[PDB]
Amino acid sequence: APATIAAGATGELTMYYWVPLAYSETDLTGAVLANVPQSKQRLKLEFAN
Amino acid sequence: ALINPQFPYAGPVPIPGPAPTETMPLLNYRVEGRIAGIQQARQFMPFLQGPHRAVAEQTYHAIGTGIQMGQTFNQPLINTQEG
Repeated sequence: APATIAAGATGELTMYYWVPLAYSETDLTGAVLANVPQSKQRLKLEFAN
Repeated sequence: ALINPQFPYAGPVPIPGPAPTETMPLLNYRVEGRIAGIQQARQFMPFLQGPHRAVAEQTYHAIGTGIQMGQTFNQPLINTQEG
């Protein structure tokens, strides 16, 4: 993200987030069994405005 | 006690004593006592009889559901060694 965006300028930003279910790549505590049986998961995201 | 002769201790408190009063009498008490107010069967408390939990255990419900479905990739065929 640009440190500053001057008057009249347009800045481009990139951000990444990891939403964990499993604790880690080797510890599956918290992971979710989602076998394809059709009841849906919901990942709700509210963005800046 | 010591008695000393010839000054001996009088042989009594004698008859010259001054009877000061006849107020000796305790008048017997005669009485009827009645404690009879209507009693109502109940009292209110914050809590009586409870043995409150200091910690509970962890508790849960259960569910499963789904079907048996799969996408698979297999190892290639190989030359058989022996036998």
